[PDB]
Amino acid sequence: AIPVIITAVYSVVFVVGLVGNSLVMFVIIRYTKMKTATNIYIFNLALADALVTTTMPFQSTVYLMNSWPFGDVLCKIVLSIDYYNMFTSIFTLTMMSVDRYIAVCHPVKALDFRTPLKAKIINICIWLLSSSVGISAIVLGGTKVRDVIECSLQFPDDDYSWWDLFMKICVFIFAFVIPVLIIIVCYTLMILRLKSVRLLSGSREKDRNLRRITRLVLVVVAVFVVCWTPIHIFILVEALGSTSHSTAALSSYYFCIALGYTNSSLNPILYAFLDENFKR
Amino acid sequence: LSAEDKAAVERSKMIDRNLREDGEKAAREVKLLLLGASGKNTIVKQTGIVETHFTFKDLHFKMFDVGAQRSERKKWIHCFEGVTAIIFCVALSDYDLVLMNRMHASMKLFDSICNNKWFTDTSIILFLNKKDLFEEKIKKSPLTICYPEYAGSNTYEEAAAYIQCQFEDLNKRKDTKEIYTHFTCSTDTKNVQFVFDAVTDVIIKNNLKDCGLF
Amino acid sequence: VQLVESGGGLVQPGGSRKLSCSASGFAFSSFGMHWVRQAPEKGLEWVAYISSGSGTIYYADTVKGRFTISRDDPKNTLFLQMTSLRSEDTAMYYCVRSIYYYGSSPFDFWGQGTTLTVSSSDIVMTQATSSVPVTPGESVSISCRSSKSLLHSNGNTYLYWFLQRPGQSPQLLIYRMSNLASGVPDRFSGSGSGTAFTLTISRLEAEDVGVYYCMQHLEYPLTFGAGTKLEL
Amino acid sequence: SELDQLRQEAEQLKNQIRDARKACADATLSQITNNIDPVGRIQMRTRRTLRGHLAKIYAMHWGTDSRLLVSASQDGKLIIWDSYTTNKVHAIPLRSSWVMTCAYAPSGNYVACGGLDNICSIYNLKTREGNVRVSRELAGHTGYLSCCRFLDDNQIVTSSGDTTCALWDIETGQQTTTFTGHTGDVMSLSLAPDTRLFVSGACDASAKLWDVREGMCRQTFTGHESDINAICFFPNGNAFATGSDDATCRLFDLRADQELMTYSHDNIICGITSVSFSKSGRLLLAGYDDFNCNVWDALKADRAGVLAGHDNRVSCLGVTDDGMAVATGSWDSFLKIWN
Amino acid sequence: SIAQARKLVEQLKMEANIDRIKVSKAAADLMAYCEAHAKEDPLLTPVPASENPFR
Ligand SMILES: COCO[C@H]1C[C@@H](C(=O)OC)[C@]2(C)CC[C@H]3C(=O)O[C@H](c4ccoc4)C[C@]3(C)[C@H]2C1=O
Repeated sequence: AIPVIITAVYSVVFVVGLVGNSLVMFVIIRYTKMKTATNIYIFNLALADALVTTTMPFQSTVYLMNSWPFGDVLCKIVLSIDYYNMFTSIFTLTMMSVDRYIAVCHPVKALDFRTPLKAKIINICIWLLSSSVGISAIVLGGTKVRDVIECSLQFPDDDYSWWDLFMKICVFIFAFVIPVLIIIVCYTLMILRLKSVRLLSGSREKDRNLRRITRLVLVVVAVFVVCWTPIHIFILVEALGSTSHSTAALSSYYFCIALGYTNSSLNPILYAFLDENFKR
Repeated sequence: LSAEDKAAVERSKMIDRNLREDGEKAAREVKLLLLGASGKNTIVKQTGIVETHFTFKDLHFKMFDVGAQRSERKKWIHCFEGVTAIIFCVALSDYDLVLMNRMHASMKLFDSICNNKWFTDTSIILFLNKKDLFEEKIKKSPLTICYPEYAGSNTYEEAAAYIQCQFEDLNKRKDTKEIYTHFTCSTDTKNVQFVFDAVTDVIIKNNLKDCGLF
Repeated sequence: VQLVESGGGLVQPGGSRKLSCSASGFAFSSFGMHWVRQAPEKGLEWVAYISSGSGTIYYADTVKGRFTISRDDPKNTLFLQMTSLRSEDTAMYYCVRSIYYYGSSPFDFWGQGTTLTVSSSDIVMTQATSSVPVTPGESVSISCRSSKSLLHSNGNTYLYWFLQRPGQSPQLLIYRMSNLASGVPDRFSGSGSGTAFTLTISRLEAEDVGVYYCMQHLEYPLTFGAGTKLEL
Repeated sequence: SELDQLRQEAEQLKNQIRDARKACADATLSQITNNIDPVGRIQMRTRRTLRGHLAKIYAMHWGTDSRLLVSASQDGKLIIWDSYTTNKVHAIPLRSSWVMTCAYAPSGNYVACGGLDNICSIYNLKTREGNVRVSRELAGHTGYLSCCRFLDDNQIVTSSGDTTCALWDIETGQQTTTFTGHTGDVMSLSLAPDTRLFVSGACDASAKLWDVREGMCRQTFTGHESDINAICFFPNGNAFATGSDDATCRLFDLRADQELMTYSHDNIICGITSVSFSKSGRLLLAGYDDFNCNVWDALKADRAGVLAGHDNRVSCLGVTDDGMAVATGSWDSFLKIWN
Repeated sequence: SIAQARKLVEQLKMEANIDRIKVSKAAADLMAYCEAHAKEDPLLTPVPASENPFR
């Protein structure tokens, strides 16, 4: 019994996060520069992932002791930062997939589209789109008292208490459904186009490289789906109502949050340690 | 810095901006190096070195002919190292014409260009010219004059495939570069489109190099 | 190479007028452009400056907030818009061409000018010589003094010598110290050190009669000196 | 058969020339310089780095003022730089982007370029307008121009891939003198300081010393085993040095008509692109294909130093007139000034 | 052919009738020139930052 020792993984995917993502900027410091769109996207993803993994000790403390010994303004700031960087990471992943699709399937317009200027413009648009929910979490966030202390987005329960469920549906739509659909269709059309190229599909080593590309695509999609499915479906289950409020529900909820952090920890592993340009 | 030093710095920055714009314009163009022994007709028109510019499917093609350079190739071929593709024209009707045979000279030149150390990963688009004349003269003369080890039928298709295979067999280390072979015609501008298709493949590889997953 | 300005005329005080200058015969976008005015009985006064590419827009203190300098490079045209006109703006306006690189010759060409009539921490360039009587075939020296030393740390002395013939635009005689401009005969020489300068004409002709002006280029605002007039 | 008699006479004259050269060989330069103080170790570093070229740089030439320089790259760009402040003074777009040589006039009013277009283009830098335009297009060579050097504002000398050199009058636009006699393609030029004679090196593994006024080959030098790519006079005009593809530099003497010194290392197996001397001539700076330059002692044949820092093949180098700095251009699209 | 060989023979005859000095004298002249101009060489002898225009 006593399943609190899963706080140990709140150490593990903590440190390999901070070891990982920061080292990505070390590649920015030492090896690579902002001379291409993919380096800009990797830099944005690494910064957002490091900012996500910064938040982990707070929720580990909330898991260990069932209270919020951090205040109210700090609660709003940390919640807004978490939502901001979650949407930033998701959108940067999705638009990396769109960049790969345009590079492979449209290699004429990609000579004009895939430029650092348009990459910076799209990144600025992504940051501005996430700034809406950042502002909405700054404003509507707060702290409530149930004998415990709750740090979450606060809504008036006396009247119009359904705004929280609409928020959950909106972040499910703009955080899971559209990004997964876009990465699936972009990567599927990318692989089906790459099957017909005379290079990369000739004999032996070319087929090995094509299999390597396909396996990397499949493991990116698989880690995204596996890491982000349980937390979203547990939010949906808790909103509709199927599980009680015992310690099992809290432990499963915090393990789902652990997998959500495991996504942020494994993103630089399969976007910097496996990239061909970032390898040397 | 004084006033004129500051103005000189401003002028230099304007020059840098114009240079960056010109480089961005130049990077969106496809470079083709035209080579042959063997008939430049229907490939270039359809002193020094000859420039050709055309536009196809929003792609600007620059084509360079170096046939007027009656000098040593090894001292200027490195200028064409970063070329997108090398177009190589081989006549088919000169299998029995002695310059040494003309097609053996074409094979030697193809072996030199294809296996050059500046063209390790440079794609070659191979055009085989004068197929109608070759078909006309394949009945009155066999391929034994050029290939003693033919041992095949004296028809147009088998002989054309045999010469194509003999020219593609010179590609040593055929894992980083590809050879595209097309028999030239005069219908529906296909001779352009083939090149377009070929260079499109190269761009995809470059894109797979640019996105860092090749 | 020519610069023809247009506009001018009589403006009531408090009015507005847009002076224009059409440039021909040179690559206009590669040259910084200046507006320099001359009082109806006095010397040259610098008004405004626009750089090549319009990245640097600088003005004089007496016209700041009222004058606007602009350029249209496809139209090869320079504009000076004037609002809230005072009676001290009655002048003869010249449009000046100036390029800047290593070894360049700024202030090389001047326009004809337009007349404008309004009804009713700076280096002081001082040259006390005026109305100097001259004789043809004789060497004449014109002195020049500067409040601040014009010898920069790069070894250059930013001293410009100009000649104003009667009824003619100013012509660049010497651009940097001991540097003759193109088309100037080899009898003009320029020497000096620190704050002291001199221009020597070895054997003047009748075409060397006019008013000789100093200019500094160490710092903007660009101040002239009250010119020295040579008369036969 | 008169052909056999002429061949036998040519062989006899070659043997006579060899006998005269061996009779003029008393003691080697190493024997004389065995008792001089060696240069210990020279460690130059990159004072400047010029950026702005977006393709491989093939040539550079310094100015007489030892401050301005011109460089030529494959992007169709001839850029004139102020090396003291790293300012692009001029950017000249070329009609042909296949440029392999460039020159700068001693007066400083004109620049020249050429290459696979077989045309020497002379550009005027000082016009009434603010732009630099083509002042002359010297044509008449039937091979690629590999080098060009100014004698004055009106005379130029070019070396081409048609195995010939030429002396042109720029105002007339015609070949005043044609220098013939090379069997291989001429790669490099070097004028004497007194500007009355010049050396050329070709792909026939030979250098030829010509007189400009007489238009004839004074002397021929044959020591190398491969294509000579670079040539440069000694500062006194009585000797010169060559670099070739056999990984050797060779210092020849005009007055003895013989090779004086060989600069080679077993670790060097790559060719030589450019050579130049220092102001006193005791340093021989050679650019190689192994991405770095070597500073040799010209009197003792010792490797005095290494200039490393270029990420691609060093295509050209030049030394200023005052001997202040050495600027190298390479295929990594960067110029570096070393001191 | 015949004319080319005759021109080659004439060029070789012009090259053979050239007065030559010994390599010892020429090597001594080169060494003397390198000694007489050794002080005027910023590459051989490094200069301080006051006289160095590159920094
Ligand atoms: C990626 O790493 C963070 O994962 C988020 C995922 C959120 C999600 O899936 O949204 C659709 C989720 C689960 C929503 C509920 C949130 C909450 O009530 O307050 C927490 C808090 C309080 C102060 O700072 C943070 C964060 C919280 C538990 C969220 C996360 O942990």
